[PDB]
Amino acid sequence: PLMVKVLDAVRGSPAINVAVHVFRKAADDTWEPFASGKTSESGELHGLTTEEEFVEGIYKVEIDTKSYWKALGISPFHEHAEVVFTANDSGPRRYTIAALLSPYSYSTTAVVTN
Amino acid sequence: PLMVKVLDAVRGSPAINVAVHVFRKAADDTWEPFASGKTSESGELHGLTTEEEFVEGIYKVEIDTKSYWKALGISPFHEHAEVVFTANDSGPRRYTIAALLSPYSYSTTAVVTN
Amino acid sequence: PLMVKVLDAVRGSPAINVAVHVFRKAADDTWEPFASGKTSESGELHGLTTEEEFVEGIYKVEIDTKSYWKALGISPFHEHAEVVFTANDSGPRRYTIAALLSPYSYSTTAVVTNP
Amino acid sequence: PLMVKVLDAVRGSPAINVAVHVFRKAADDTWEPFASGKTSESGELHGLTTEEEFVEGIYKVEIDTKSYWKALGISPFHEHAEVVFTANDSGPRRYTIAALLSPYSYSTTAVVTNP
Ligand SMILES: Oc1c(Br)cc(-c2nc3ccccc3o2)cc1Br
Ligand SMILES: Oc1c(Br)cc(-c2nc3ccccc3o2)cc1Br
Repeated sequence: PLMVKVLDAVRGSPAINVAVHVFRKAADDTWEPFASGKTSESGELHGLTTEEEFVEGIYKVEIDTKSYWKALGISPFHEHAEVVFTANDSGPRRYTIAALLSPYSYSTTAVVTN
Repeated sequence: PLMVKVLDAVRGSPAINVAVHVFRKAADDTWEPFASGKTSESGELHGLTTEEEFVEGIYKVEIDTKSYWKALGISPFHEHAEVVFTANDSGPRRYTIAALLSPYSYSTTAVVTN
Repeated sequence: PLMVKVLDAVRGSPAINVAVHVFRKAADDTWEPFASGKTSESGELHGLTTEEEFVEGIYKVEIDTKSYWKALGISPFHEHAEVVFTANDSGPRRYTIAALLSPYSYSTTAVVTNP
Repeated sequence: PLMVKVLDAVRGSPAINVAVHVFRKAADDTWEPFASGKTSESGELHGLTTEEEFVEGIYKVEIDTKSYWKALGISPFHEHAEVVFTANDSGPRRYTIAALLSPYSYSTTAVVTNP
């Protein structure tokens, strides 16, 4: 139900081997680790969770953009990119969180489908 | 070698049934029709061309954003969105032109892979 | 030395009355409140800090996009937009944090100048 | 009534000395030159037109992004960024066309105000 895709606006390519961490907001308002992985050669990270585990709640997707740029020898602005959203069962069932990265900028969108 | 994908930033969805026209620049600098189609339910338009036909050159991808917004009952800013680029054989072989649409804004990127 | 500008990609307008909260990472790795305000009729928020107060550190600029969209009677995707960055680590700079908002998307950029 | 602002997402800076050409669609459906200029050290291009001259029409703002990137010694994807829109069809408005540039991507937005 959740896929993350990361793209590079400098090289015009998928952003490969980017660390991504997903958190769920707990009842005490702390962020609890939920899922993580590294983007593939296509810039995508599949298999983070299952329908059963991905209950309604507030989730945070943290993308380690700083390490990505540093590996390329480029000095970046942001410590990371954070995407925070509510999963809602009323809405469609599959969520794609996409991020387009530049050293001093990023764009993110959600594609939510049934 | 060429795919076009269009996304909607207002609804968080693929932009479905969007007309897309591709042109190649001719030797007299006019734009000659090359390929066209309508995005699918996934927001993607596949099958525009073949490796044989897609020779080095300057290409224009025109996306009929105004009709898309009007069909949704939303007043848009742009007449259309234009993406103009050189296809170069030195670079990687497959080109994805992606566009993220809002009524008064759009973002575009190229994902170019081998 | 810190300005925040917010635009609305649906209306083609400044995003007015957007709440913005800035935090600085403390010695104990917690986010300490640093400054806050609301965007003006131009979509800009000036006067958050001074060059004396805006020392080296890791800062988080949280833009309350959800509250913005709800109030235009609209249900958006994100809770907020957060921008996290190290500032002033090579001496004082001036920072503009710009954000362009849609209900299911935002884009952010920084303009960093040396006075 | 027409301003163009261009930012650089690689450098985190205004995009300076970017050439901008504006066209208006003529009665015969050709693009007629309307105005042109270069962005300043702030990334802004003011003074393109007057409210008298900037009548109703379909306008194209062409931003010469390729020439910008080449000159920073860099090979970019797009030939230019073009923004095409109807203007002043409900009377005079003020238009800001903003563009945020990367070598393989750009984003553009409009801010339209009623004076
Ligand atoms: O499967 C995808 C998805 Br999901 C998002 C994008 C995408 N996300 C974007 C954000 C700003 C500009 C262009 C963008 O393209 C591209 C491809 Br290909
Ligand atoms: O005075 C401006 C204007 Br107009 C637009 C922008 C701007 N345009 C943007 C497009 C995408 C992401 C961030 C953006 O910021 C910034 C400033 Br500062």
